[PDB]
Amino acid sequence: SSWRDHGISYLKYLNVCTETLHSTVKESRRAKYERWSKPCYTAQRPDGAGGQETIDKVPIHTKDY
Amino acid sequence: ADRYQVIFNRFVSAGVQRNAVYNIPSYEKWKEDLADAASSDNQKNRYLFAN
Amino acid sequence: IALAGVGLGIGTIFGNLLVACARQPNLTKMLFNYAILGFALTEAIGLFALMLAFLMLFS
Amino acid sequence: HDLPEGFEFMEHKVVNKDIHAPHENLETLRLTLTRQDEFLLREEPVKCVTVTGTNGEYGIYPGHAYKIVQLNPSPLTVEYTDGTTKKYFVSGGFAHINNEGSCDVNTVECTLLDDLDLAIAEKELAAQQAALGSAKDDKAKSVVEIRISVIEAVIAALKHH
Repeated sequence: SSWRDHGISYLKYLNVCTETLHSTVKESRRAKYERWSKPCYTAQRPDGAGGQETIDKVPIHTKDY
Repeated sequence: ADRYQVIFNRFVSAGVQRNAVYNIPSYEKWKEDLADAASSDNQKNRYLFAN
Repeated sequence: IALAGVGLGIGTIFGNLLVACARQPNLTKMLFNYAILGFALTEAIGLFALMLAFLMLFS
Repeated sequence: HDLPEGFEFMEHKVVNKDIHAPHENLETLRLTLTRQDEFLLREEPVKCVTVTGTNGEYGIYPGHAYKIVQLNPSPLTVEYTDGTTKKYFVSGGFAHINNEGSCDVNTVECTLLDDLDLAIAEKELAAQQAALGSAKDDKAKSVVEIRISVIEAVIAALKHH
């Protein structure tokens, strides 16, 4: 609805909906579904010293969308 | 970008793992092909889908 | 005045014909034949009104 | 060195009906309900399927015209020829309806309405509404409102039956 005007993409809209839908599932069944909506990904470039420089071009958490 | 390609491994069986490719043309080239599949007899199988 | 509802009816047929040809480009032949059929049927009514007008004009 | 395309290994392709062909009277719709590259139902013959797209609700029966529908967070109903109703809830996705008698409903998430809890759904609505009050900026408010819409749809879906 109003999220398109703010630049939010459709894919981010779906991730938010899926997390919310998994939120409503019973506590007994939440474990199965919640494993499909738990961010565990990052974007890293190897630094000059041999470290991990995290790219902040795309958000990972629905809170920070 | 003209295209985005994904090069992954397809698990045919327990002992067979081939290399598979998903080529994804960007919006402009896709909608142009989708427009030709709709109007023209070419790409029959995609005629109904495109329209 | 009856022709007002005839000519407009013909325009309605062709207006829909263009849309149909746009959303089914590879079916243009059958639609065109049906469009002609509808035009002739409406034209029949137009001729009926025209015949009455001529009867009341030349007699 | 040519590489196979990943669709060559898939042996269940989509059959399209040539436009210049005779019609068939079909009493079964072959449904394929899918979640995250997993089919909950596969080529299942059903009587009808009800889906909520952005414009409104569609009741798809066999022979429905070719159409693509952008779903919204909502319930989805499947009624079998036997007379049995199965209700899922989807958070989004697309539904492709083919005039050949098939309906492939691909969803990001598709959960049976039984699994969802109304007590959890209700209290989440209260929390998110409070979160919307404390939302920092316009973007944050929009995201929170996305959650509320899904929650209210879930709450309303369960209150219906």
